Amino acid sequence: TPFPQTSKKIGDDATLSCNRNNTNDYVVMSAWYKEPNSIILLAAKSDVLYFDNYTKDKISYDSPYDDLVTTITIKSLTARDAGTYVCAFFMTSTTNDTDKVDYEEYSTELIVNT
Amino acid sequence: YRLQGFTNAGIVAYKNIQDDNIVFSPFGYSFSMFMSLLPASGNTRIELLKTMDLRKRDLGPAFTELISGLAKLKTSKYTYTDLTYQSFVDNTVSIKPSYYQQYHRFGLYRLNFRRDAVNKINSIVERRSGMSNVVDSNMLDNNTLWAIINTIYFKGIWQYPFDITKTRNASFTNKYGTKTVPMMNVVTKLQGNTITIDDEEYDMVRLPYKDANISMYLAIGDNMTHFTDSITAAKLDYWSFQLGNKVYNLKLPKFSIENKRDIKSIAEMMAPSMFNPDNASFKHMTRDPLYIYKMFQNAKIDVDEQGTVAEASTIMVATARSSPEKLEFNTPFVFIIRHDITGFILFMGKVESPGSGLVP
Ligand SMILES: *[C@@H]1O[C@H](CO)[C@@H](O)[C@H](O[C@@H]2O[C@H](CO)[C@@H](O)[C@H](O)[C@H]2NC(C)=O)[C@H]1NC(C)=O
Ligand SMILES: *[C@@H]1O[C@H](CO)[C@@H](O[C@@H]2O[C@H](CO)[C@@H](O)[C@H](O)[C@H]2NC(C)=O)[C@H](O)[C@H]1NC(C)=O
Repeated sequence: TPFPQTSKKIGDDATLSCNRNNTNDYVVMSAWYKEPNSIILLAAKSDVLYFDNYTKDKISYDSPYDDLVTTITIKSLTARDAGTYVCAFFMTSTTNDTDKVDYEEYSTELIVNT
Repeated sequence: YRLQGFTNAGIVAYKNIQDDNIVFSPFGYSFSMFMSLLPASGNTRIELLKTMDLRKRDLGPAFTELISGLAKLKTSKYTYTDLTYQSFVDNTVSIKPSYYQQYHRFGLYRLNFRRDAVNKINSIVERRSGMSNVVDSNMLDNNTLWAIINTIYFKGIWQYPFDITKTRNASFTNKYGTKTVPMMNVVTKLQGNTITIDDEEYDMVRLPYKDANISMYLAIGDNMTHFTDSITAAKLDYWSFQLGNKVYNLKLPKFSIENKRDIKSIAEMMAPSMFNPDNASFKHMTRDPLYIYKMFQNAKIDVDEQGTVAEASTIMVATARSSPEKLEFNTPFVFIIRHDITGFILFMGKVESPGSGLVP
Protein backbone atom coordinates (compact mmCIF):
# COMPACT_ATOMS: atom_id res chain seq x y z
CA THR A 1 0.00 0.00 0.00
CA PRO A 2 1.41 3.39 -1.04
CA PHE A 3 -0.66 5.17 1.65
CA PRO A 4 -1.44 4.02 5.20
CA GLN A 5 -5.19 4.54 5.64
CA THR A 6 -5.90 5.98 9.09
CA SER A 7 -9.64 5.63 9.72
CA LYS A 8 -11.18 7.73 12.50
CA LYS A 9 -14.62 8.93 13.60
CA ILE A 10 -16.14 12.40 13.76
CA GLY A 11 -14.90 14.13 16.90
CA ASP A 12 -11.82 12.02 17.63
CA ASP A 13 -8.26 13.32 17.93
CA ALA A 14 -6.06 11.84 15.20
CA THR A 15 -2.40 11.57 16.24
CA LEU A 16 -0.23 11.37 13.12
CA SER A 17 3.43 10.47 13.59
CA CYS A 18 6.42 9.89 11.31
CA ASN A 19 9.95 8.59 11.85
CA ARG A 20 13.11 9.79 10.09
CA ASN A 21 15.29 7.07 8.61
CA ASN A 22 18.48 9.15 8.76
CA THR A 23 19.20 9.24 12.50
CA ASN A 24 22.73 10.68 12.21
CA ASP A 25 22.14 14.06 10.52
CA TYR A 26 20.91 17.42 11.79
CA VAL A 27 17.20 17.87 11.09
CA VAL A 28 16.88 21.39 9.68
CA MET A 29 13.11 21.21 10.10
CA SER A 30 10.03 19.00 10.03
CA ALA A 31 7.09 19.97 7.83
CA TRP A 32 3.45 18.90 7.72
CA TYR A 33 1.20 19.67 4.74
CA LYS A 34 -2.23 18.60 3.57
CA GLU A 35 -1.46 17.06 0.17
CA PRO A 36 -4.19 19.14 -1.59
CA ASN A 37 -1.72 22.08 -1.83
CA SER A 38 -2.07 23.21 1.80
CA ILE A 39 0.88 23.71 4.16
CA ILE A 40 -0.15 22.88 7.72
CA LEU A 41 2.95 23.77 9.74
CA LEU A 42 6.74 23.99 9.83
CA ALA A 43 8.45 22.94 13.07
CA ALA A 44 12.00 24.10 13.81
CA LYS A 45 12.77 22.31 17.10
CA SER A 46 10.22 23.78 19.57
CA ASP A 47 9.20 26.73 17.37
CA VAL A 48 6.16 25.98 15.20
CA LEU A 49 5.15 28.28 12.32
CA TYR A 50 1.57 27.62 11.22
CA PHE A 51 0.68 28.33 7.59
CA ASP A 52 -2.66 29.22 6.00
CA ASN A 53 -5.73 28.92 8.27
CA TYR A 54 -4.08 26.72 10.89
CA THR A 55 -3.50 27.40 14.59
CA LYS A 56 -2.48 25.53 17.74
CA ASP A 57 -6.16 24.82 18.46
CA LYS A 58 -7.15 22.09 15.99
CA ILE A 59 -3.64 20.81 15.18
CA SER A 60 -1.03 20.63 17.95
CA TYR A 61 2.65 19.74 17.54
CA ASP A 62 3.41 17.05 20.12
CA SER A 63 7.12 16.30 19.53
CA PRO A 64 8.97 19.56 20.23
CA TYR A 65 11.86 17.95 22.12
CA ASP A 66 12.06 14.62 20.25
CA ASP A 67 14.15 14.96 17.09
CA LEU A 68 13.92 11.40 15.73
CA VAL A 69 10.14 11.70 15.15
CA THR A 70 7.55 14.27 14.15
CA THR A 71 4.04 14.15 15.60
CA ILE A 72 0.90 16.26 15.24
CA THR A 73 -2.59 15.84 16.67
CA ILE A 74 -5.73 16.99 14.88
CA LYS A 75 -8.50 17.71 17.38
CA SER A 76 -12.27 17.34 16.91
CA LEU A 77 -12.15 15.69 13.51
CA THR A 78 -14.77 16.93 11.03
CA ALA A 79 -15.73 15.88 7.52
CA ARG A 80 -13.27 18.36 5.97
CA ASP A 81 -10.32 17.02 7.97
CA ALA A 82 -10.17 13.90 5.78
CA GLY A 83 -7.67 13.60 2.94
CA THR A 84 -3.98 12.93 2.48
CA TYR A 85 -1.50 14.26 5.06
CA VAL A 86 2.22 14.49 4.31
CA CYS A 87 5.11 14.62 6.77
CA ALA A 88 8.59 15.67 5.67
CA PHE A 89 12.09 15.87 7.14
CA PHE A 90 14.56 18.47 5.86
CA MET A 91 18.05 17.53 7.10
CA THR A 92 21.61 18.72 6.51
CA SER A 93 24.98 17.06 6.98
CA THR A 94 26.50 17.15 10.46
CA THR A 95 30.17 16.82 9.41
CA ASN A 96 30.08 18.42 5.92
CA ASP A 97 30.21 14.90 4.46
CA THR A 98 28.38 14.76 1.12
CA ASP A 99 27.34 18.41 1.33
CA LYS A 100 23.67 18.36 0.32
CA VAL A 101 20.16 18.58 1.76
CA ASP A 102 18.55 15.23 2.56
CA TYR A 103 14.77 15.02 2.31
CA GLU A 104 12.31 12.43 3.58
CA GLU A 105 8.58 12.41 2.86
CA TYR A 106 5.74 10.11 3.91
CA SER A 107 1.99 10.23 3.29
CA THR A 108 -1.11 8.86 4.99
CA GLU A 109 -4.78 9.02 4.00
CA LEU A 110 -7.03 10.07 6.90
CA ILE A 111 -10.62 8.89 6.43
CA VAL A 112 -12.96 10.55 8.94
CA ASN A 113 -16.34 8.81 8.82
CA THR A 114 -19.52 8.90 10.88
CA TYR B 1 24.95 29.79 12.69
CA ARG B 2 23.46 33.11 13.78
CA LEU B 3 21.41 35.42 11.56
CA GLN B 4 23.76 38.37 12.15
CA GLY B 5 24.90 38.31 8.53
CA PHE B 6 21.28 37.85 7.45
CA THR B 7 20.20 41.13 9.06
CA ASN B 8 23.44 42.91 8.14
CA ALA B 9 22.76 42.11 4.48
CA GLY B 10 19.62 44.25 4.54
CA ILE B 11 21.40 46.81 6.72
CA VAL B 12 24.13 47.27 4.09
CA ALA B 13 21.49 47.27 1.34
CA TYR B 14 19.86 50.22 3.11
CA LYS B 15 23.24 51.87 3.67
CA ASN B 16 23.81 51.84 -0.10
CA ILE B 17 20.57 53.72 -0.94
CA GLN B 18 21.90 57.11 -2.12
CA ASP B 19 18.80 59.09 -1.17
CA ASP B 20 16.97 60.62 1.79
CA ASN B 21 13.28 59.89 1.03
CA ILE B 22 13.89 56.22 1.81
CA VAL B 23 11.51 53.47 2.87
CA PHE B 24 13.09 50.03 2.69
CA SER B 25 12.56 46.49 4.00
CA PRO B 26 15.93 45.03 5.04
CA PHE B 27 14.14 41.81 5.99
CA GLY B 28 12.62 41.47 2.52
CA TYR B 29 15.97 41.89 0.78
CA SER B 30 17.71 39.59 3.26
CA PHE B 31 14.98 36.96 2.89
CA SER B 32 15.21 37.03 -0.91
CA MET B 33 19.01 36.72 -0.83
CA PHE B 34 18.77 33.90 1.73
CA MET B 35 16.12 31.93 -0.15
CA SER B 36 18.39 32.26 -3.19
CA LEU B 37 20.70 29.79 -1.40
CA LEU B 38 18.40 26.81 -2.07
CA PRO B 39 18.87 26.73 -5.89
CA ALA B 40 22.31 28.37 -5.85
CA SER B 41 25.44 26.25 -6.20
CA GLY B 42 29.17 26.64 -6.64
CA ASN B 43 30.35 30.23 -6.91
CA THR B 44 26.88 31.72 -6.41
CA ARG B 45 26.37 29.64 -3.26
CA ILE B 46 29.81 30.64 -1.99
CA GLU B 47 29.13 34.35 -2.56
CA LEU B 48 25.78 34.06 -0.77
CA LEU B 49 27.41 32.26 2.16
CA LYS B 50 30.04 35.00 2.31
CA THR B 51 27.50 37.83 2.37
CA MET B 52 25.49 36.06 5.07
CA ASP B 53 28.80 35.47 6.93
CA LEU B 54 27.96 31.75 7.11
CA ARG B 55 29.84 28.55 6.31
CA LYS B 56 28.59 25.37 4.69
CA ARG B 57 28.36 23.87 8.19
CA ASP B 58 26.03 26.64 9.41
CA LEU B 59 23.51 26.75 6.55
CA GLY B 60 21.20 24.12 8.05
CA PRO B 61 20.88 25.63 11.53
CA ALA B 62 20.62 29.15 10.05
CA PHE B 63 17.40 28.27 8.22
CA THR B 64 16.18 26.67 11.46
CA GLU B 65 16.77 29.96 13.28
CA LEU B 66 15.04 31.83 10.45
CA ILE B 67 11.99 29.58 10.72
CA SER B 68 11.80 30.16 14.47
CA GLY B 69 11.98 33.89 13.80
CA LEU B 70 9.15 33.58 11.30
CA ALA B 71 7.16 31.75 13.97
CA LYS B 72 7.35 34.92 16.11
CA LEU B 73 5.75 37.31 13.59
CA LYS B 74 2.17 35.97 13.55
CA THR B 75 1.52 35.92 17.29
CA SER B 76 -1.33 38.45 17.61
CA LYS B 77 -4.07 40.35 15.78
CA TYR B 78 -3.51 43.90 17.06
CA THR B 79 0.00 43.85 15.54
CA TYR B 80 1.19 41.24 13.06
CA THR B 81 3.42 40.60 10.05
CA ASP B 82 2.52 38.33 7.13
CA LEU B 83 5.22 37.08 4.75
CA THR B 84 4.77 35.27 1.43
CA TYR B 85 7.31 33.86 -1.02
CA GLN B 86 6.62 32.83 -4.62
CA SER B 87 8.81 31.45 -7.40
CA PHE B 88 7.72 31.36 -11.05
CA VAL B 89 9.74 29.18 -13.44
CA ASP B 90 8.89 28.70 -17.11
CA ASN B 91 7.42 25.38 -18.22
CA THR B 92 10.32 24.81 -20.63
CA VAL B 93 12.84 24.84 -17.77
CA SER B 94 13.87 21.31 -16.79
CA ILE B 95 13.80 21.50 -13.00
CA LYS B 96 15.59 18.70 -11.18
CA PRO B 97 13.07 16.24 -9.68
CA SER B 98 14.56 16.31 -6.17
CA TYR B 99 14.46 20.11 -5.98
CA TYR B 100 10.85 20.15 -7.16
CA GLN B 101 9.87 17.40 -4.71
CA GLN B 102 11.49 19.35 -1.87
CA TYR B 103 10.38 22.92 -2.53
CA HIS B 104 7.35 23.01 -4.86
CA ARG B 105 4.96 23.36 -1.92
CA PHE B 106 6.59 26.68 -0.90
CA GLY B 107 5.07 28.39 -3.93
CA LEU B 108 6.91 27.08 -6.99
CA TYR B 109 4.63 27.89 -9.93
CA ARG B 110 5.12 26.89 -13.57
CA LEU B 111 3.68 28.85 -16.49
CA ASN B 112 4.42 30.11 -20.00
CA PHE B 113 5.81 33.64 -19.65
CA ARG B 114 4.74 34.40 -23.25
CA ARG B 115 1.03 33.81 -22.48
CA ASP B 116 -0.05 36.83 -20.39
CA ALA B 117 2.33 36.13 -17.53
CA VAL B 118 1.63 39.51 -15.93
CA ASN B 119 -2.02 38.89 -15.06
CA LYS B 120 -1.39 35.29 -13.99
CA ILE B 121 1.47 36.19 -11.65
CA ASN B 122 -0.45 39.18 -10.27
CA SER B 123 -3.43 36.90 -9.56
CA ILE B 124 -1.25 34.31 -7.82
CA VAL B 125 0.46 36.95 -5.68
CA GLU B 126 -2.90 38.57 -4.86
CA ARG B 127 -4.40 35.23 -3.84
CA ARG B 128 -1.39 34.33 -1.66
CA SER B 129 -0.72 37.73 -0.06
CA GLY B 130 -3.68 40.05 -0.73
CA MET B 131 -1.47 42.63 -2.47
CA SER B 132 -2.66 43.23 -6.04
CA ASN B 133 -0.76 44.34 -9.15
CA VAL B 134 2.62 43.77 -7.52
CA VAL B 135 4.42 43.14 -10.84
CA ASP B 136 4.22 45.71 -13.64
CA SER B 137 3.79 45.08 -17.36
CA ASN B 138 7.21 46.53 -18.26
CA MET B 139 8.94 44.05 -15.92
CA LEU B 140 7.99 40.96 -17.96
CA ASP B 141 8.85 40.30 -21.61
CA ASN B 142 8.74 37.27 -23.90
CA ASN B 143 12.33 36.49 -22.85
CA THR B 144 11.99 36.28 -19.06
CA LEU B 145 12.06 32.74 -17.67
CA TRP B 146 12.38 33.20 -13.89
CA ALA B 147 10.67 35.50 -11.39
CA ILE B 148 10.90 35.47 -7.58
CA ILE B 149 8.51 37.59 -5.50
CA ASN B 150 8.77 38.16 -1.74
CA THR B 151 5.97 40.16 -0.10
CA ILE B 152 5.78 41.34 3.51
CA TYR B 153 2.96 43.20 5.27
CA PHE B 154 3.15 44.76 8.75
CA LYS B 155 0.08 45.95 10.66
CA GLY B 156 0.96 47.90 13.79
CA ILE B 157 -0.94 49.65 16.56
CA TRP B 158 0.84 51.92 19.04
CA GLN B 159 0.78 50.64 22.61
CA TYR B 160 0.53 54.33 23.61
CA PRO B 161 -1.34 55.97 20.72
CA PHE B 162 -1.07 59.65 19.88
CA ASP B 163 -3.87 62.00 20.89
CA ILE B 164 -5.84 63.08 17.82
CA THR B 165 -5.59 66.67 19.09
CA LYS B 166 -2.39 67.67 17.28
CA THR B 167 -0.92 70.53 15.24
CA ARG B 168 -0.03 71.12 11.59
CA ASN B 169 3.54 72.40 11.44
CA ALA B 170 5.75 73.60 8.59
CA SER B 171 8.91 71.64 7.82
CA PHE B 172 11.75 73.40 6.00
CA THR B 173 13.73 71.64 3.26
CA ASN B 174 15.46 72.77 0.07
CA LYS B 175 13.38 70.70 -2.37
CA TYR B 176 10.16 71.89 -0.72
CA GLY B 177 11.18 75.24 0.76
CA THR B 178 8.41 75.07 3.36
CA LYS B 179 5.73 72.37 3.51
CA THR B 180 2.96 72.23 6.10
CA VAL B 181 2.36 68.69 7.38
CA PRO B 182 0.32 67.32 10.32
CA MET B 183 2.64 66.50 13.22
CA MET B 184 1.38 64.19 15.95
CA ASN B 185 2.44 65.27 19.43
CA VAL B 186 2.47 63.30 22.68
CA VAL B 187 3.93 63.98 26.13
CA THR B 188 4.54 60.69 27.94
CA LYS B 189 7.22 58.40 29.32
CA LEU B 190 9.09 56.23 26.82
CA GLN B 191 12.22 54.10 26.55
CA GLY B 192 14.76 56.48 25.07
CA ASN B 193 18.17 58.08 25.62
CA THR B 194 20.57 60.60 24.08
CA ILE B 195 23.84 58.81 23.36
CA THR B 196 27.09 59.54 21.53
CA ILE B 197 28.10 57.37 18.57
CA ASP B 198 31.70 57.98 17.43
CA ASP B 199 31.69 61.50 18.91
CA GLU B 200 28.29 62.46 17.52
CA GLU B 201 25.17 63.13 19.58
CA TYR B 202 22.08 61.11 18.63
CA ASP B 203 18.70 61.04 20.39
CA MET B 204 16.97 57.65 20.26
CA VAL B 205 13.38 56.81 21.23
CA ARG B 206 11.43 53.54 21.21
CA LEU B 207 7.72 53.28 20.40
CA PRO B 208 6.36 49.82 21.32
CA TYR B 209 3.52 48.07 19.53
CA LYS B 210 0.49 46.60 21.27
CA ASP B 211 0.51 42.84 21.93
CA ALA B 212 3.89 42.28 20.27
CA ASN B 213 7.62 42.62 20.81
CA ILE B 214 7.96 44.81 17.70
CA SER B 215 9.03 48.42 18.18
CA MET B 216 9.64 51.52 16.07
CA TYR B 217 12.97 53.11 17.01
CA LEU B 218 13.48 56.75 16.05
CA ALA B 219 16.93 58.33 15.82
CA ILE B 220 17.54 62.07 15.40
CA GLY B 221 20.93 63.69 14.91
CA ASP B 222 22.99 66.22 12.99
CA ASN B 223 24.51 64.01 10.27
CA MET B 224 22.20 61.06 9.71
CA THR B 225 24.62 59.65 7.13
CA HIS B 226 27.09 59.07 9.98
CA PHE B 227 24.41 57.28 12.02
CA THR B 228 23.47 55.24 8.95
CA ASP B 229 27.02 54.19 8.06
CA SER B 230 27.75 53.02 11.63
CA ILE B 231 24.78 50.74 12.44
CA THR B 232 25.04 46.95 12.63
CA ALA B 233 22.85 44.32 14.25
CA ALA B 234 25.05 44.06 17.36
CA LYS B 235 25.40 47.83 17.65
CA LEU B 236 21.63 48.15 17.26
CA ASP B 237 21.13 45.66 20.10
CA TYR B 238 23.60 47.59 22.27
CA TRP B 239 21.84 50.88 21.53
CA SER B 240 18.53 49.24 22.47
CA PHE B 241 20.11 48.11 25.75
CA GLN B 242 21.15 51.74 26.37
CA LEU B 243 17.50 52.91 26.33
CA GLY B 244 15.48 53.55 29.47
CA ASN B 245 12.29 55.10 30.79
CA LYS B 246 12.19 58.90 30.73
CA VAL B 247 9.80 61.73 29.92
CA TYR B 248 9.50 62.73 26.26
CA ASN B 249 7.60 65.35 24.28
CA LEU B 250 7.54 63.42 21.01
CA LYS B 251 6.78 65.40 17.84
CA LEU B 252 6.40 62.71 15.18
CA PRO B 253 5.30 63.81 11.68
CA LYS B 254 2.30 61.97 10.24
CA PHE B 255 4.22 60.68 7.24
CA SER B 256 3.26 58.43 4.32
CA ILE B 257 6.07 57.35 2.00
CA GLU B 258 6.29 55.08 -1.04
CA ASN B 259 9.45 53.89 -2.81
CA LYS B 260 10.08 51.80 -5.94
CA ARG B 261 13.84 51.27 -6.02
CA ASP B 262 16.20 49.24 -8.19
CA ILE B 263 18.50 47.37 -5.80
CA LYS B 264 20.55 45.62 -8.50
CA SER B 265 23.71 47.55 -7.58
CA ILE B 266 24.04 46.29 -4.01
CA ALA B 267 22.69 42.83 -4.82
CA GLU B 268 25.33 42.49 -7.54
CA MET B 269 28.05 43.81 -5.23
CA MET B 270 27.00 40.99 -2.88
CA ALA B 271 26.34 38.27 -5.50
CA PRO B 272 27.94 39.18 -8.85
CA SER B 273 27.53 35.73 -10.43
CA MET B 274 23.80 35.71 -9.66
CA PHE B 275 23.42 38.60 -12.14
CA ASN B 276 25.64 37.10 -14.86
CA PRO B 277 24.35 34.32 -17.15
CA ASP B 278 27.89 33.07 -17.80
CA ASN B 279 28.67 32.47 -14.11
CA ALA B 280 25.17 31.97 -12.65
CA SER B 281 25.26 28.48 -11.12
CA PHE B 282 21.85 27.44 -9.81
CA LYS B 283 22.55 23.74 -10.41
CA HIS B 284 20.42 22.64 -7.45
CA MET B 285 17.20 23.65 -9.23
CA THR B 286 18.02 23.07 -12.90
CA ARG B 287 21.00 22.46 -15.16
CA ASP B 288 19.57 25.02 -17.60
CA PRO B 289 21.24 28.46 -17.61
CA LEU B 290 19.09 30.62 -15.34
CA TYR B 291 20.03 34.00 -13.88
CA ILE B 292 18.52 37.26 -12.63
CA TYR B 293 19.14 40.55 -14.41
CA LYS B 294 16.95 42.99 -12.43
CA MET B 295 16.02 43.27 -8.76
CA PHE B 296 13.59 45.84 -7.36
CA GLN B 297 11.76 46.56 -4.13
CA ASN B 298 8.47 48.43 -3.81
CA ALA B 299 7.92 49.63 -0.25
CA LYS B 300 5.27 51.80 1.39
CA ILE B 301 4.62 53.01 4.93
CA ASP B 302 1.76 54.98 6.48
CA VAL B 303 1.89 56.21 10.08
CA ASP B 304 -1.05 57.73 11.95
CA GLU B 305 -2.10 58.19 15.58
CA GLN B 306 -3.34 54.60 15.94
CA GLY B 307 -0.45 52.71 14.40
CA THR B 308 1.63 51.85 11.35
CA VAL B 309 0.81 50.03 8.11
CA ALA B 310 3.76 48.96 5.97
CA GLU B 311 4.02 46.92 2.77
CA ALA B 312 7.02 45.72 0.80
CA SER B 313 7.62 43.53 -2.24
CA THR B 314 11.05 42.36 -3.40
CA ILE B 315 11.07 41.23 -7.04
CA MET B 316 13.89 39.39 -8.80
CA VAL B 317 13.08 39.39 -12.53
CA ALA B 318 14.82 39.45 -15.92
CA THR B 319 13.95 42.95 -17.18
CA ALA B 320 12.58 46.27 -15.95
CA ARG B 321 12.65 50.00 -16.70
CA SER B 322 12.74 52.64 -13.96
CA SER B 323 14.43 55.90 -13.02
CA PRO B 324 16.17 56.57 -9.68
CA GLU B 325 14.83 59.25 -7.34
CA LYS B 326 17.11 61.67 -5.47
CA LEU B 327 15.73 63.92 -2.72
CA GLU B 328 18.13 65.76 -0.41
CA PHE B 329 16.65 66.08 3.08
CA ASN B 330 18.23 68.43 5.62
CA THR B 331 18.29 67.35 9.28
CA PRO B 332 16.06 64.27 8.89
CA PHE B 333 15.40 61.38 11.28
CA VAL B 334 15.65 57.62 10.80
CA PHE B 335 12.92 55.15 11.78
CA ILE B 336 13.44 51.40 12.21
CA ILE B 337 10.69 48.82 12.73
CA ARG B 338 12.45 46.00 14.57
CA HIS B 339 11.45 42.71 16.19
CA ASP B 340 13.12 42.98 19.59
CA ILE B 341 13.45 39.19 19.98
CA THR B 342 14.86 37.99 16.65
CA GLY B 343 16.53 41.31 15.82
CA PHE B 344 14.77 41.29 12.44
CA ILE B 345 14.50 44.72 10.82
CA LEU B 346 11.15 44.59 9.04
CA PHE B 347 11.20 48.18 7.77
CA MET B 348 13.37 51.28 8.07
CA GLY B 349 13.75 54.58 6.31
CA LYS B 350 14.21 58.32 6.59
CA VAL B 351 11.64 61.10 6.94
CA GLU B 352 12.19 64.85 6.78
CA SER B 353 12.17 66.11 10.37
CA PRO B 354 10.83 69.53 11.39
CA GLY B 355 13.35 72.20 12.29
CA SER B 356 12.22 71.95 15.91
CA GLY B 357 13.19 68.27 15.88
CA LEU B 358 11.39 65.20 17.16
CA VAL B 359 12.15 65.81 20.86
CA PRO B 360 12.10 69.51 21.92
C1 LIG C 1 7.80 38.87 23.85
O1 LIG C 1 9.00 38.23 24.24
C2 LIG C 1 9.11 36.82 24.26
C3 LIG C 1 9.47 36.29 22.88
O2 LIG C 1 9.58 34.89 22.88
C4 LIG C 1 7.91 36.12 24.90
O3 LIG C 1 8.18 35.78 26.25
C5 LIG C 1 6.59 36.91 24.87
O4 LIG C 1 5.47 36.07 24.68
C6 LIG C 1 5.88 34.73 24.27
O5 LIG C 1 5.45 34.39 22.98
C7 LIG C 1 6.30 33.38 22.50
C8 LIG C 1 6.08 33.17 21.01
O6 LIG C 1 6.34 34.36 20.30
C9 LIG C 1 6.12 32.09 23.31
O7 LIG C 1 7.35 31.42 23.45
C10 LIG C 1 5.58 32.26 24.74
O8 LIG C 1 4.41 31.51 24.92
C11 LIG C 1 5.29 33.69 25.23
N1 LIG C 1 5.90 33.83 26.53
C12 LIG C 1 5.29 34.12 27.69
C13 LIG C 1 3.80 34.32 27.63
O9 LIG C 1 5.90 34.22 28.75
C14 LIG C 1 6.57 37.96 23.76
N2 LIG C 1 5.38 38.76 23.87
C15 LIG C 1 4.40 38.86 22.96
C16 LIG C 1 3.27 39.78 23.33
O10 LIG C 1 4.40 38.24 21.90
C1 LIG D 1 16.18 3.24 5.62
O1 LIG D 1 17.49 3.08 5.13
C2 LIG D 1 17.88 1.73 5.00
C3 LIG D 1 19.36 1.69 4.66
O2 LIG D 1 19.58 2.34 3.43
C4 LIG D 1 16.99 1.01 3.98
O3 LIG D 1 17.26 -0.37 3.92
C5 LIG D 1 17.52 -0.76 2.56
O4 LIG D 1 16.61 -0.17 1.66
C6 LIG D 1 16.87 -0.46 0.30
C7 LIG D 1 15.95 0.38 -0.56
O5 LIG D 1 15.59 1.56 0.13
C8 LIG D 1 16.71 -1.96 0.05
O6 LIG D 1 17.08 -2.32 -1.26
C9 LIG D 1 17.62 -2.74 1.01
O7 LIG D 1 17.40 -4.12 0.94
C10 LIG D 1 17.39 -2.29 2.46
N1 LIG D 1 18.26 -2.97 3.38
C11 LIG D 1 19.61 -2.99 3.38
C12 LIG D 1 20.22 -3.81 4.50
O8 LIG D 1 20.32 -2.41 2.58
C13 LIG D 1 15.52 1.17 4.39
O9 LIG D 1 14.65 0.67 3.41
C14 LIG D 1 15.20 2.64 4.61
N2 LIG D 1 13.84 2.82 5.05
C15 LIG D 1 12.94 3.64 4.46
C16 LIG D 1 13.44 4.41 3.26
O10 LIG D 1 11.79 3.77 4.86
